[PDB]
Amino acid sequence: EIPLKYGATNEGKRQDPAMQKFRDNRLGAFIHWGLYAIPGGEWNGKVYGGAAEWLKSWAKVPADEWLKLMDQWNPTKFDAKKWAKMAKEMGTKYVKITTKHHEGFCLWPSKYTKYTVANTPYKRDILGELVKAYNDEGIDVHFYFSVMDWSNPDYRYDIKSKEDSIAFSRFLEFTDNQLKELATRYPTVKDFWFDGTWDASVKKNGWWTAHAEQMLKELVPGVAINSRLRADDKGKRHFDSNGRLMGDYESGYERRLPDPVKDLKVTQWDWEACMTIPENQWGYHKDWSLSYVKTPIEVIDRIVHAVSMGGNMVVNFGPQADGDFRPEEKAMATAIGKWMNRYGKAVYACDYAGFEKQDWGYYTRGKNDEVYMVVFNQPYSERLIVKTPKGITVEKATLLTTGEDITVVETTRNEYNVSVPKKNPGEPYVIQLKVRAA
Ligand SMILES: C[C@@H]1N[C@H](CNC(=O)c2cccc3c2C(=O)c2ccccc2-3)[C@@H](O)[C@H](O)[C@@H]1O
Ligand SMILES: N[C@@H](Cc1ccc(O)cc1)C(=O)O
Repeated sequence: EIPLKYGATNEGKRQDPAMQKFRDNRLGAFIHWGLYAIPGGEWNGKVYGGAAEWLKSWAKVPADEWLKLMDQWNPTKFDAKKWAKMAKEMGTKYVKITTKHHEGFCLWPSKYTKYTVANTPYKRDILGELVKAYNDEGIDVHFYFSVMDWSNPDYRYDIKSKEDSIAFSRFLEFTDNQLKELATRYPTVKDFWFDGTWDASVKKNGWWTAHAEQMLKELVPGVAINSRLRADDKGKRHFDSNGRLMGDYESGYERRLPDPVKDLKVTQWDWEACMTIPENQWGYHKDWSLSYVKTPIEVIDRIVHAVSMGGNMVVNFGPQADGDFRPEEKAMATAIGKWMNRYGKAVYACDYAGFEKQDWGYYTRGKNDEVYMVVFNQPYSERLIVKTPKGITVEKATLLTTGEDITVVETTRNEYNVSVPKKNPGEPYVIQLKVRAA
């Protein structure tokens, strides 16, 4: 056991009502919106294939010239109530919003920098408007915050000199200032999700990551903080030197997921995955034809996969520069919402079931020890194999959307065939199981 001043603060999972709400929510939306939405991946007549929110980097745009995009920031179609309605209809229980991305442009009118929505033609507090509108629909709001900031020259990727140390200290104070500000202006914030924390400068300043977490928890009672922020005394990131999760939940499953057989370790801690609809675009990119674009069922599969392994999933949207959503995103939100309305009982407030993974889909476990079978792959055999842990029996099976009774047949020791339904539900569907221990 290695002694640490700034290692993990939680032992096991938090179970206060704030964390249980964070967990029960399960399905989130991500909003990446900033100046990058104006060029939409194109600069000086070249369309760049990389992620649009990184266009400053791909097109090698100097800060002062990138930040002039502010003179074109005028999202006249923006209506926060309509954004919140689109979220509510999708079934999203929370939204994670880029308060500021790597570019450093702020969606709220910060007093600590001029690179904010206040100094645009639109002028309005986009963030405040969203927080209110989402909250009025019953949707929790989480703040994405990039520590790395391309707009502040005091930022340093590493500390290799007295000059570096002096500058980066000014940068941490500035960061501190923005964080206190966000927490005090928007006290309904439920989470801060730090990103752009990978540089050696943050690793050397692990003390600060611990301070930021503690500062925010005092200012916002119950607030969640992600593991990405954190490094310990030894410079060890995410999980401390004693193997313990730092922050409140693990956050490294970005555009990927743990394996349902090999990675059951993730069930021991809270965690949240995120994903894009195209292969790798968070902010608005004008041309989605340049990579593969996931269909709604492919996205739902990923959502259910996360919940089946005790994790949340956050699906990204990159709104247009005019304040509206592209057609592909509207279609996606609508399709997810249609599905969650019918089958969300197997997602919201659900968790890892402890059953061996089967080919037809995923198990999830409800608050009242219900076990849901979520079927993505329909067997031609008309039989869904269920292997139970030792000492566990299956008693009933019911179609979730029709109440229709479902045959259960014992096939061997600890194994059942659960019949499918008489009519193919025709999309991924859900069977609830009653189970009994010894
Ligand atoms: C949500 C997205 N986060 C990006 C930065 N993070 C990464 O690209 C990333 C991708 C996969 C895994 C990780 C990361 C990442 O930083 C990170 C830190 C610690 C553990 C795992 C990861 C940003 O660069 C993107 O613009 C977008 O905001
Ligand atoms: N573990 C529960 C039974 C159970 C097991 C797995 C489940 O997915 C649900 C319920 C008990 O001790 O009674």
